[PDB]
Amino acid sequence: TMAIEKILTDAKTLLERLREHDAAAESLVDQSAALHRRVAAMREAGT
Amino acid sequence: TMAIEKILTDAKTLLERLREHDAAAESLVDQSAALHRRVAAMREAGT
Amino acid sequence: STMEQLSQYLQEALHREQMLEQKLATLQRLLAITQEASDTSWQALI
Amino acid sequence: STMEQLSQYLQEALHREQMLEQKLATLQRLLAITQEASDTSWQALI
Repeated sequence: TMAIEKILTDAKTLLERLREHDAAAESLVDQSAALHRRVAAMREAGT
Repeated sequence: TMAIEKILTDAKTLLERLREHDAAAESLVDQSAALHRRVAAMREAGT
Repeated sequence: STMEQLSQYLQEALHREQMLEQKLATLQRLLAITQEASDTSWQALI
Repeated sequence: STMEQLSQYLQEALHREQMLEQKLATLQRLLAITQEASDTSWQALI
């Protein structure tokens, strides 16, 4: 019935979602890097 | 000296950083959409 | 009450973080279709 | 102690959220230099 029981669960859930979404951002970094490589290679292959 | 004084500040800071970084992600969406448009227009101009 | 103000901050931080994730998911898909959109042009240059 | 365990969760959520922002900032710059990297090719097609 006490308050923290739902707060602690929320803070624990908040940090776990931040962790899996910080990983998601990491995969985005590599996604955009691969795109960068592809756009740069199209330009160099047009030079 | 009490605990929550630093917790409440941390939770308030946590939510404010989430807000400004959720805006940052919004500008990223538009960044990548503009890039999408440019890559698609290069392809159609090559078709 | 600080423990009603807490529970608001946290519940709203959780909400805003689901907003952020929805933007990250949109980013992932926008990058993927941009990557595939380049494939035809890239192939044309061999 | 729950109020020492709290203060850990929050302080570590703040740390991980600065990690996330550092990735978003890297994304912003990677997208910008990709946008400018396309300019020459795009100009070549008028």
